[PDB]
This record gives sequence, structure tokens and C-alpha cells, in this order.
Amino acid sequence: MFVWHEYENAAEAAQSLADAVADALQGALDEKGGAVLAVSGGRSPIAFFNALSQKDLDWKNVGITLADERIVPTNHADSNTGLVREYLLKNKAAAAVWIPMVEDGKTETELHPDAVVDYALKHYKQPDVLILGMGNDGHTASIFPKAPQFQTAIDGSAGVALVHTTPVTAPHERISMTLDAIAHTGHVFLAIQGEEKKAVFDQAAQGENREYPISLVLNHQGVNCHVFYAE
Repeated sequence: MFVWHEYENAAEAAQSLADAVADALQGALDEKGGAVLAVSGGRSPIAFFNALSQKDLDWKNVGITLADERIVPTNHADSNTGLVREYLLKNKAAAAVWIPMVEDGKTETELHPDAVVDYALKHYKQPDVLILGMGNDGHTASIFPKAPQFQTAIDGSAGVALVHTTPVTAPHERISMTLDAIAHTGHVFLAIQGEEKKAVFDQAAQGENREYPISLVLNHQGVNCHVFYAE
């Protein structure tokens, strides 16, 4: 219940993911006149962001947001908002509508996780297209296996879209899409690079195990993840 795409060359993987994501966005724009794209942070998606930013889509009708965010000011080095502004919201995609996860202008002592989640929930729209990444621990979004909030993150009973998580093994409190939110996204992509991540992916692919949270997405009913891998 996933499709595997492998490349030798990172540049080709990035372009090929951009091409597929642009086509999925176009389908949403054709169907309903608007689209919402959620992206993940870190380094691995940057070349993809750059390629996607050049696509001649109707970006003014596309909302862009995050799958997860570090609860830090948006000018902080570890802000995914800052990441996305640097590498994606440029070229043709600069016209996209930003759907915030952390409020601009707030400093560290003004950012309290409960209030942050409440603010983010007020702006949240269900994505049409989501690009996930995966850590070496098998986590995805900020659904980290040792988070004390893990049971909340996987409880889809009330459809709640965003959850505060504490990674334990990585810095900063987080705001994450929930398993429910991911599972109900129409088009889900996963981008991963390197043999270490291919090995963890293959474990996760074996079946559901909360030790490798991406496994809960790969094995979820109704989810068909499009996986783009570069060595």
C-alpha cells in the first residue's frame, strides 16, 4: 500500500517529486479551484522545493503550510517556517497563500505550546497534497515514538488535526499533524534519501509498530503513499 520510486541522483529525485506534486496540485485546482499543500522541513526536501517553486501553477489559489513545526520564533534557525520561506516561497510559488503554524513576531517567551496549537488550529485547512519525510528513528511529521503525547497524536476519534508533541530525542516542542490528518489527505508523498533511511523504511514497511511511527501511515487503510527515494 505504497508506490516506490528510486533514483541514483538526488537532483533527478527532487525534479521528479516536484513534477508529481505539481500534477497532484493541478488536479486539485482543476477539481475545486484551490489546493492546500503541506510540506515537511529539514534538508532533504530543499532541492524539491526549489524545483516546485518554478512550476507555472496557479499559485495564488494554493495554500501552503507545514506538516509539523518547531515551536520557536519564525526567524529562529530551527523554524520550518523560515526554511520554507527561504527555499519554497520564491519564484512562481511566492504567490502562494501561507497558512501559519507559529505566529510571526512572537519571541520565545511568548510562545506557549497550548496557545500555539490553538492559533494553528484556527488557521488549519485539510491538505490536498502532503509531503512527508522520515527520521532515522522512523518518525514522520513530529509524531515521535517517545513523545508523551503519542496516544493523542494517533487518536483520530474527534478528527483533531494538530497536536503538541515533545520529541524527547530531538529539540524543541512541536506542533504536528495527527495520524488522522495525514490519513485523510488525498495525496501523500514520502521523500527519503540514503541506505540508512531505506533500511528503516523497510522495517517500517513490515507492519504497524509505534516504534517506527511512519509504519502507522504506510499501513493505514485508505492511504497509498508515493515514496521517492534517492541513494
